[PDB]
Amino acid sequence: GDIVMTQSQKFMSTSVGDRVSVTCKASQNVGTNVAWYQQKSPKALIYSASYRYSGVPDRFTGSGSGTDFTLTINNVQSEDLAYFCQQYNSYPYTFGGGTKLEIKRADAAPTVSIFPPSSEQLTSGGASVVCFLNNFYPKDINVKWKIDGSERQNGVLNSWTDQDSKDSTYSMSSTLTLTKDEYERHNSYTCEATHKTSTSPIVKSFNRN
Amino acid sequence: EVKLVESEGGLVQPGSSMKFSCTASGFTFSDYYMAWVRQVPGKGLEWVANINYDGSTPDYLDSLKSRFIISRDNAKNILYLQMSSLKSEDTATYYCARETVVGSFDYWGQGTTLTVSSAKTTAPSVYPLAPGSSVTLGCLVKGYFPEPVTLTWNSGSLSSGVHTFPAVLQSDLYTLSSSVTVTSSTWPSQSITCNVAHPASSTKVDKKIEPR
Repeated sequence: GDIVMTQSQKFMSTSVGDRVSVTCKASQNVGTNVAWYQQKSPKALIYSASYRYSGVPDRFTGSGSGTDFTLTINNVQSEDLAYFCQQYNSYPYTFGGGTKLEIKRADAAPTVSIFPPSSEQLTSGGASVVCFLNNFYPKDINVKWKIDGSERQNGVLNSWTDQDSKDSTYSMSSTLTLTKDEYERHNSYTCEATHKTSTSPIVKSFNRN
Repeated sequence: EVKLVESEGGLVQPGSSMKFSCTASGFTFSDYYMAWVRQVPGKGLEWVANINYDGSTPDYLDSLKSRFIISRDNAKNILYLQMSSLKSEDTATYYCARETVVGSFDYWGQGTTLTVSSAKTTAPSVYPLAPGSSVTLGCLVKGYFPEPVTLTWNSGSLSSGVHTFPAVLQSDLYTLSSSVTVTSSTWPSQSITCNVAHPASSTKVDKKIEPR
């Protein structure tokens, strides 16, 4: 029917060069019939709970038997990968949900840029205001839109990058989508970023004039 | 090197049928179990089916045993998966995998994406995003279906300082944006163009960013 492999930690905190351990719990006894993979297509790391394939470096250490399994990675560096466990003790084969490592780095304020609607979009009857909040740390951040000083919540769509595999920062896009009608009825469009790197928000705005 | 190449995916209508193939190279195909595993983003990996050395004994995920058939031809070194009466829930990237003797997957294919949906293919609208020692430019990609689109800057020669954000689904249309940051003295001096390819609609759009 189903053996459930639970990786309870979706994210695992650590620092560059550290050793770290990822956990995987089986709902039933799977002995040592467990595999570990990494994925940005997956790449095979460990089989039979503790055995490395030919070519997998020894910075990976598999451990466990029965229901409790762990993957240990030493000398962790900046990457864009998660780690998955899998049981093959019985059909159907089942996978864990995955665990991604989060690399520590120095706090960094976002670089905030705001853009008005393009001429092309307005011709079609739409009006999107775009705000980028780029290369900040830690990942927690708040964005607030203001239209002529009044807070605006409807029509906002946000998207977040994963932690960058090279400078360990995060970036965010916020897009406020209005109709051309509503857009032409107001003057000031403001994107406000609240981040732990300052007690005063970073304010970017423009006037439709 | 061990190499697994899955065949063409794409957008198909609910209730249709289609057959995937995976061409295996670089190893003795008949010496290994083979399998299919699929993955929808954010929900993890799901095992579909596997098959023995000579094809005499398949195994299936019982919820899919009603519509899926796994097969292999060890003379052509190819693994197949036949799918019938496809549902939107079958939307995923499908991987072929070489299964070790104990039951793990030591090699995976590049994956191929299947989208089962009655929504119509729609080409993207691409809008330019125009405005210190650095300057940030961007492109807004709105109203396309299905995923994915590929964004590059200056046909890929501009890769540093780019953030292409994950797409967001809004009323069966996707939207994403991409930003690029260059030294202020190099724009508009040295031109910056975003290229947005949408293979599903056989469309590509290039927008050069210029001052307002």
